[PDB]
Amino acid sequence: QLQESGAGLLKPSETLSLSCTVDGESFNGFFWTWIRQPPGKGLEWIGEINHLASTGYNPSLKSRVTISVDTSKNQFSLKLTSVTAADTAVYYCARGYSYGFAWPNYHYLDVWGKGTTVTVS
Amino acid sequence: QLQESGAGLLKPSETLSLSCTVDGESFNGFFWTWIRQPPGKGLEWIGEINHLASTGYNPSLKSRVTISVDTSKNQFSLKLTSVTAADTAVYYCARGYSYGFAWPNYHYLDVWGKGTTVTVS
Amino acid sequence: QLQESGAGLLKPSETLSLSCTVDGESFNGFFWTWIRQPPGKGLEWIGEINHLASTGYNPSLKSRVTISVDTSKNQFSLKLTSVTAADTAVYYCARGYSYGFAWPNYHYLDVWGKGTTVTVS
Amino acid sequence: TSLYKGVYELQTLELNMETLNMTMPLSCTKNNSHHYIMVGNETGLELTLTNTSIINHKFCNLSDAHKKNLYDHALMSIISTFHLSIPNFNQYEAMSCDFNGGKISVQYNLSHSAANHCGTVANGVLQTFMRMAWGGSYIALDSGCGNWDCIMTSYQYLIIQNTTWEDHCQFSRPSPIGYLGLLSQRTRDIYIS
Amino acid sequence: TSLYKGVYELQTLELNMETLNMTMPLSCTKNNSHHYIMVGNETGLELTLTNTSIINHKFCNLSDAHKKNLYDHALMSIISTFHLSIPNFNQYEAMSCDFNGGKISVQYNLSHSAANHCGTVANGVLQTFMRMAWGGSYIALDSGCGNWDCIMTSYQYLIIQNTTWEDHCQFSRPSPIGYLGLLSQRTRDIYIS
Amino acid sequence: TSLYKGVYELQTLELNMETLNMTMPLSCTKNNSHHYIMVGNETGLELTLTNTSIINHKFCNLSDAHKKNLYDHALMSIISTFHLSIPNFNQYEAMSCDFNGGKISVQYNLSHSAANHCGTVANGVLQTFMRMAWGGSYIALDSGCGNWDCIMTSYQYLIIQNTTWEDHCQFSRPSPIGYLGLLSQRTRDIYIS
Amino acid sequence: ETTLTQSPATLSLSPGERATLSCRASQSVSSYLAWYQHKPGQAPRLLIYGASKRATGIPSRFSGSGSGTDFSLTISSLEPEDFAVYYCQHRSDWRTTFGQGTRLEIKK
Amino acid sequence: ETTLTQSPATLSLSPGERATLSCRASQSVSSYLAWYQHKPGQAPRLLIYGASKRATGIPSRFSGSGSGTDFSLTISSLEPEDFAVYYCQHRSDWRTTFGQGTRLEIKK
Amino acid sequence: ETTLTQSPATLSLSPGERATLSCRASQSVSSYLAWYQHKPGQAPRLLIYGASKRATGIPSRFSGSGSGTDFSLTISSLEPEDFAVYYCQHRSDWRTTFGQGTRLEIKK
Amino acid sequence: GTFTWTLSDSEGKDTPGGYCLTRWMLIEAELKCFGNTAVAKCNEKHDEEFCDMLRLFDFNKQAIQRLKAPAQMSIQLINKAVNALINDQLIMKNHLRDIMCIPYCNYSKYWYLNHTTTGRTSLPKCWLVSNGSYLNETHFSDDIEQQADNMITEMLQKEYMERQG
Amino acid sequence: GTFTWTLSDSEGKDTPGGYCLTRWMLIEAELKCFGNTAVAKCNEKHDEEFCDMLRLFDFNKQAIQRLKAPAQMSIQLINKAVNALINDQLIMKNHLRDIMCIPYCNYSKYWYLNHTTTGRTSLPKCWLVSNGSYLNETHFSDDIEQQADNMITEMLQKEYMERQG
Amino acid sequence: GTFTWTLSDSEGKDTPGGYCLTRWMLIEAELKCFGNTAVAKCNEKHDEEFCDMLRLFDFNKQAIQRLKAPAQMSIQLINKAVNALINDQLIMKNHLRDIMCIPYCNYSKYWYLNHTTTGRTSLPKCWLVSNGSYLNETHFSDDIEQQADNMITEMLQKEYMERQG
Ligand SMILES: *[C@@H]1O[C@H](CO)[C@@H](O[C@@H]2O[C@H](CO)[C@@H](O[C@@H]3O[C@H](CO[C@H]4O[C@H](CO)[C@@H](O)[C@H](O[C@H]5O[C@H](CO)[C@@H](O)[C@H](O)[C@@H]5O)[C@@H]4O)[C@@H](O)[C@H](O[C@H]4O[C@H](CO)[C@@H](O)[C@H](O)[C@@H]4O[C@H]4O[C@H](CO)[C@@H](O)[C@H](O)[C@@H]4O)[C@@H]3O)[C@H](O)[C@H]2NC(C)=O)[C@H](O)[C@H]1NC(C)=O
Ligand SMILES: *[C@@H]1O[C@H](CO)[C@@H](O[C@@H]2O[C@H](CO)[C@@H](O[C@@H]3O[C@H](CO[C@H]4O[C@H](CO)[C@@H](O)[C@H](O[C@H]5O[C@H](CO)[C@@H](O)[C@H](O)[C@@H]5O)[C@@H]4O)[C@@H](O)[C@H](O[C@H]4O[C@H](CO)[C@@H](O)[C@H](O)[C@@H]4O[C@H]4O[C@H](CO)[C@@H](O)[C@H](O)[C@@H]4O)[C@@H]3O)[C@H](O)[C@H]2NC(C)=O)[C@H](O)[C@H]1NC(C)=O
Ligand SMILES: *[C@@H]1O[C@H](CO)[C@@H](O[C@@H]2O[C@H](CO)[C@@H](O[C@@H]3O[C@H](CO)[C@@H](O)[C@H](O)[C@@H]3O)[C@H](O)[C@H]2NC(C)=O)[C@H](O)[C@H]1NC(C)=O
Ligand SMILES: *[C@@H]1O[C@H](CO)[C@@H](O[C@@H]2O[C@H](CO)[C@@H](O[C@@H]3O[C@H](CO)[C@@H](O)[C@H](O)[C@@H]3O)[C@H](O)[C@H]2NC(C)=O)[C@H](O)[C@H]1NC(C)=O
Ligand SMILES: *[C@@H]1O[C@H](CO)[C@@H](O[C@@H]2O[C@H](CO)[C@@H](O[C@@H]3O[C@H](CO)[C@@H](O)[C@H](O)[C@@H]3O)[C@H](O)[C@H]2NC(C)=O)[C@H](O)[C@H]1NC(C)=O
Repeated sequence: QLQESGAGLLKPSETLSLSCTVDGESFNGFFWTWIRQPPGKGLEWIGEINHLASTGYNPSLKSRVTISVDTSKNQFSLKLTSVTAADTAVYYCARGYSYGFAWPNYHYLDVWGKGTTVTVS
Repeated sequence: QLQESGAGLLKPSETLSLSCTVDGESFNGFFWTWIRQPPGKGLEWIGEINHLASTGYNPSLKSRVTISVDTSKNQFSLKLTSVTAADTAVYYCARGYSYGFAWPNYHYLDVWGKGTTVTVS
Repeated sequence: QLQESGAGLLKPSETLSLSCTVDGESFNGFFWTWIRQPPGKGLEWIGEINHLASTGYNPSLKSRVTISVDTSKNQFSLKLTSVTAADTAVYYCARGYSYGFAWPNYHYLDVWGKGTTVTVS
Repeated sequence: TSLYKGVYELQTLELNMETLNMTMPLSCTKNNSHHYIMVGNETGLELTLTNTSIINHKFCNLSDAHKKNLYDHALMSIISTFHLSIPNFNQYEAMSCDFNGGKISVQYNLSHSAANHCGTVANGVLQTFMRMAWGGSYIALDSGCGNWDCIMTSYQYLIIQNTTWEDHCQFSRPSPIGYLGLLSQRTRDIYIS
Repeated sequence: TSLYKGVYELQTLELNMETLNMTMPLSCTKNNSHHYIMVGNETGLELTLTNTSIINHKFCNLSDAHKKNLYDHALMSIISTFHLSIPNFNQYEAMSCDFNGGKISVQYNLSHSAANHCGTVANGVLQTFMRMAWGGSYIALDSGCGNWDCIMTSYQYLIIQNTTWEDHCQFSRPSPIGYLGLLSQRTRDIYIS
Repeated sequence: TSLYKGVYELQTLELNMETLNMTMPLSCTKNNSHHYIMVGNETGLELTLTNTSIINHKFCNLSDAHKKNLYDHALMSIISTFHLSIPNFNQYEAMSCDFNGGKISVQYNLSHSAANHCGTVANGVLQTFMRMAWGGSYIALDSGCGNWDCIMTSYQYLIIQNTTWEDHCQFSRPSPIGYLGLLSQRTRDIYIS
Repeated sequence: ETTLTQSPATLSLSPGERATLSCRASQSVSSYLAWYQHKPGQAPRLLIYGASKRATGIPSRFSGSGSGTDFSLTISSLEPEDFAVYYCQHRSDWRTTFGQGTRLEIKK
Repeated sequence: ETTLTQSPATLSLSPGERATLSCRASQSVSSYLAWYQHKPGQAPRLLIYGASKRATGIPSRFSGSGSGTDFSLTISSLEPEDFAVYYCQHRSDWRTTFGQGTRLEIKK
Repeated sequence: ETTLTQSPATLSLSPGERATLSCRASQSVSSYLAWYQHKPGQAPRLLIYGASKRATGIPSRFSGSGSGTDFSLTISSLEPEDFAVYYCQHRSDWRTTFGQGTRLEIKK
Repeated sequence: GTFTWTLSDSEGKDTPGGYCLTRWMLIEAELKCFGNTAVAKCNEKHDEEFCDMLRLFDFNKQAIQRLKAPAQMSIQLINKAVNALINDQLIMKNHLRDIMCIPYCNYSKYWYLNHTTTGRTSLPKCWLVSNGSYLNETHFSDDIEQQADNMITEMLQKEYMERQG
Repeated sequence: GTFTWTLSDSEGKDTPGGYCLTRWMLIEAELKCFGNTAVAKCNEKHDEEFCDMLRLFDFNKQAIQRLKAPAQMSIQLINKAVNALINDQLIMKNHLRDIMCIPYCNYSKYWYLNHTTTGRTSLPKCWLVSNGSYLNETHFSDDIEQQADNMITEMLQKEYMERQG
Repeated sequence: GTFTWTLSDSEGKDTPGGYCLTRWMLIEAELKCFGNTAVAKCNEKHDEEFCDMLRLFDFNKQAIQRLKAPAQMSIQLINKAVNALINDQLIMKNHLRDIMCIPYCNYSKYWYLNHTTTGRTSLPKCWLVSNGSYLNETHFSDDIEQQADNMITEMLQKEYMERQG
């Protein structure tokens, strides 16, 4: 029913600057998630953000990554400064949910984008 | 019955520095007013001050004029820095009152000084 | 029953740095007092300190003397910077008490150390 | 008089609530633009509804007011009681003071903006006022009764100042009730910090 | 019915405490993870006990919340009433807010450390909660009764947010009592600064 | 005994207000220089009127006192209740503390200047004291009764510290009334900021 | 803010004739206008305040009224002594202005 | 913090056989693990959440359970279409991780 | 602040005679003075406190009294062992001073 | 009106008799009216849940009918009215009874006695609850009989005074 | 004294009978004394304006007479006394009645009944006001008759007990 | 229980009769029980020191027995209970009487009357103190006789109703 979609480019230096445009359904009810998959590797989490711009990040990227939200366009853009050879990965933007009520609780990412490939050549 | 009186001098540069000594009746019940009349012009308001040193000023003089009060001598002195060719006017010191009660209200200046002539030659 | 005891050295320059080790009985119930006696002079007070490190000092030494307490070793050390020819005195460490209740009240120093001699040669 | 049941005269008392000045503040109203609170036979406060202001700035230097102690303690107590009773006082730019020399002058800015959008500043200030001068306040504000929550007047400022004792009462009998009414329920409708 | 003394039928009334919404807030409980306070037939607050958080920082910008006035006054009054009723609230790092745009979301961190060492944060927050949602709160917290001073739950966060009116009541009848219970005794168990 | 009306013996009860220690604080007086508040059979506070001081500075680091939580909660509650009950406490330089390690010592400076000019600091502090130790406080201050507003003593300092439980009562029976008397009317005579 | 305009900059009647000087505001006037009489070499004197109050020493020859944005000064007979300069005065909270000034002249 | 480990990095059965993929946590898991299926060239798809919920479009072939530190993904018959890569997902307040990834392979 | 003065800087009696050493304050003394005995080469010893208290190990030979600004140390018979140096001590809140010191001498 | 309501209204009498609870005030019920004797009793009671609620309901009736609030609930009206409408001792009492595990009033259902003839009724008393449910009559049948004895006593006293007057 | 005043004084009896209001306490009046029965009634009333004022007046009498304040009004005495002198419910009640446009008490004039013989009197009740003026008797003649009936009833009950004793 | 305690407990009846004070509750005394009539009187009294203390003592009994506080006194229980347990007017009243130099109650000893036969007793009233000591009977013998008259009156009224019923 819903489909998330972003944009990006190959980026040899500077900042990664990826963007994700959210579909029109329930922007404020979910945790916006950015993940990464370098060739030869499994999935990595980059960070997450909600509509109040409350965020959390993978500590290894704390000094380089800042995730922003702009609710007036249901669009949140990934940001990764000092992009390098180790960041040559496919990036994905996904919608997540955490049922923190009673017990058992749960978490998942349901609607996924198609994947943006970024290299630094 | 009452008569306000000031002092001043011709003042080519620096600061205007005019002084007004208040008569002995009801210093704290009135708004002290400074006005100006350049030759060829009508009356202009400079600013006003009360006994709590609460003031208001003509915006065109905001950067040059500061009106002070010293209640321990019922004397308030006009101050106008960077005095110039455009300030060559007769200055007057007057007592004002505003009846801000019910409706209609009103305002006037009743006791007037005689006028101090200041030029910048 | 109780005996206070300190340590020190002859000290030509720098800082006096005297130490007093308190006996095991009631550290927190008394005002710790430092006094001085230069040859040819009577007794002088340097300053006093309690267990909350609340202090008072002889004003003439305000710029040079700081008295410290370390309750974890029942040891308080005198400190006097810029030590000079006028500080060539016997120093004593004593326990004091002030009965500030009803009337008459009183104050005294009961347990005394033996005296530390410090010169600046 | 009216002989209720043929045997009971209907008689009245009126209390001389003036003799109470030695122990408790008494308030009363002069016309509609002047309301007074006396704290004995020497001094008191004037509360006026005006369309002019005395103070043209945004400072109320309460810290200095208390570092020094040049003010009458009862008069300061009354100012506090009035101030702390204003509900939902979220806008502090509306209050200015001149606590210099022990003199007290406190202004509350009742200006809108938006009137129809009631419940901002003027409402809470005027509701507090109606209790402090209760019984002599009914002609000071427009639209008496009607609502409880959109209290408004034609006046832009409420100004409270220190004065001398004079009888000062012409519209209402002096009464301790206004002050006492705001003595209790001192801490209500307070927003977090 | 039961004919007490052979002549008195035992009969009952149940009060429709819904018609009271026009004048006073009403609270009720949905399951155990959701508690609501309505302030009329339009809006209200949701109070939830959750194991997730929305706000991942330590700021509650109350000064800005009041410089601007974009918030509903009744909803802010209720948040204040809840907050100021928390006894011994010495730890302020436990409270975070997002008062931006007039929107209200307030979080209280109930995490321990040490649970057995009760009476720190979660206890005071949960005790306040039990009064605000009183009568529908008894299944929300564990160890109901037992003690009065070691109130704990399995949940790490109490989150209060602004919402829309919907019936929202399935576990308890709507009641004005919770709010009213915290209206009085507003200033108790307050530590000096 | 006295046989009132020839048929009624006049008999007495005296209440053992000691058994109340499990639920509520009890206060009593030793001579005139020592007043105690117990919070159970383990610890409590000593309140003394002295002509010496422990703290020779002007700091009371309440913010740090609460950032850390090393203090007994009941004892802090009592200190707050005492402090917040002091009317018109405009002079804060009169209060100093040492909240380091969880230890509590609080001093109030009762020194004049001007005594005849009563109602500054010592009066409010001593009036609060007379309620906290009520019934055993009547011999601690001079000029008992006489006025209500010029309460003075020969002592320069009121010092409150944490101690251990000992019987500690020789001048008055233990009583919950002093503490309870200051529990209510917690927020009165408060100056604006 | 608000301003005042006095349209009849120069008005000429012989002494003994009745005349008026109008004054208009840009906005409904907060408060009421005051009028001043000024002589060539002295000081301004309050003539009328609150649109219609004549104060004390001012003769009955001077009167006036106004409301809204439209005010007027009436001199009932123009005594020769009154042929000088008149000004409008308007005060708002902490701000005040004056009109341009209008002058009376004697003609033959 | 916590981590996940998936021991069966490579698992090989013919299509039609039943198989499972285990997943272990370093600490009792806060919450429950989710499983994802990934294809070589597409995007990850949620397969199971909360240890046992199959969501919507996922066929009955996929199930699972777990508690504590020990979780497992069960594929009832390994349809040829399912022979790709699986991952464990775990979320703590504001933090989340993934397992290493395990792969299924068809043998002859 | 306050100071102490001891007038009898040198006092000489034979052993066995009774003698006193006076001490005066500049202001009514806050509290009461203490007296110390000092020997040439040891440490000061508390002799009397609170004007009249003899403490413990101090013999009955030593007594004293005082009030206001005027205090005095009395030695009932001057034992030869007591012919040394005496000092007044005064403490105010967080401040204290000493007198100049007076000395006893044996004459023949 | 004759019950001297400590309310913003002075005329709480819609019809002769006690205060009536109408169709919109009761759940799954129509109109239930109590006599004036029973209602008047609350004039001097400082420990009764039922009349604590009558004060809030009557307050609301008047607050809605006479004054108008343009937007929101204008919550300040209740915030300043409650100290005069509600006996706080009752809320605190029932809260304490709840924390201590004994039956308490949560202000929902009330039990009253209604005589088979004359129609005389007693004031409703709160139907107490514990452990998520209402107590059965067995647990408080003693309280119901005391109330029945009180109604009988009052009727006999009334007859006595009619005989004397 | 016999009215067990919730005041700082224990002896409020200047003369046998009720509390008296003297020349300086009343406006344009001399001395008016009420009997002890009427005054004693306020011992248990939690809804009466007249005796709320008697408590303030008697408090003031004692506060002035026994303790002395060297300067100012020493306002702290009233600030800490009021919760025990005044039934706050009454102030809030009358304030609410005022905001809602119905007659309310502003504590000025009080109406009482005085029997043409014996001199028995009732407690004064507040003369309510609305729209800037006092209400005419017509508007509350019903309340005056209820009070008259109550006085009659009490006299008859007194006679009954005298006959029994 | 039958005294409808404004307490956290609902069953304050340990034995038929009034509330009893046991060996650990009284100083240098064993068990003293009052009848139910005297205790029931406090159900409607808003000016009585003795029953203000009964509420604290009974509260403490229950607070200790039913709920457990692992450490410290968990002082919050009293801080939130007092407004419902104590009539603050009484503390403020006695404090004011003390500052104004008249006899006041410091809640220690209480005087009661005990009939030589039947064993009927009155509610204890506070034994007032002044200038550091208890007042002698001479100073309040008048109050003791009024209480004795009240006991006699009540017994006669009881007999009257037994004769009527
Ligand atoms: C003092 O304490 C007492 C004792 O604890 C409290 O008493 C309780 O109060 C609650 C709330 O008023 C009562 O719950 C209501 O009960 C209705 C009857 O069904 C329920 O009870 C039966 C039998 O016990 C259960 O079998 C039902 O549960 C089953 O069905 C529900 C359906 O949703 C499921 O959720 C369950 O899982 C079960 O399958 C019920 O619990 C019940 O109908 C009512 O729910 C309807 O009404 C509410 C009103 O908001 C709606 O939110 C809800 O969605 C339902 O609405 C439907 O019907 C209406 C028409 O009537 C339509 O308009 C809607 O669109 C929709 O189709 C609610 O569950 C509880 O029974 C009662 N306990 C006792 C012992 O009496 C007091 O409240 C408390 N008082 C105070 C002041 O604190
Ligand atoms: C309302 O106001 C009234 C009126 O003011 C107050 O009434 C007073 O309350 C106090 C405290 O309860 C009573 O004091 C107690 O009295 C006991 C009896 O001896 C005392 O009175 C006699 C006669 O008046 C005096 O001669 C005694 O004084 C002499 O002896 C004492 C001994 O210490 C010396 O200190 C004095 O200098 C005199 O030499 C007494 O004043 C008295 O025994 C009791 O003291 C014992 O008990 C306390 C309890 O904590 C101990 O702290 C203390 O150390 C004593 O304990 C010894 O004995 C016990 C066994 O019983 C052992 O276990 C201990 O180890 C130890 O050996 C205390 O002094 C006062 O009498 C009473 N006044 C009147 C007129 O009745 C009300 O309290 C007040 N109520 C409220 C609620 O505010
Ligand atoms: C409003 O309050 C202020 C502050 O209390 C009042 O001003 C003060 O008035 C007193 C006199 O009542 C002044 O003290 C004395 O004045 C005499 C004058 O001859 C002088 O000889 C004495 O030595 C002494 O100074 C006080 O200085 C003055 N303070 C200030 C700040 O003005 C003011 O009068 C009150 N307002 C009204 C209307 O009364
Ligand atoms: C929680 O509170 C916030 C703040 O009040 C709510 O958001 C606000 O919703 C209103 C509409 O109810 C918005 O105003 C209007 O929106 C329409 C939309 O078409 C627009 O055409 C109007 O011009 C006007 O802007 C308001 O802007 C919006 N503010 C914010 C900060 O979002 C929020 O909806 C509440 N939560 C829930 C669940 O209702
Ligand atoms: C006034 O309050 C302070 C703070 O609570 C009290 O000092 C504290 O006393 C406890 C023991 O009661 C100390 O904890 C334990 O001490 C033992 C000593 O052997 C040690 O083995 C344990 O590991 C543990 O540390 C605590 O550290 C100490 N804290 C401070 C700041 O001193 C003080 O005793 C109270 N005053 C009076 C008169 O009791």
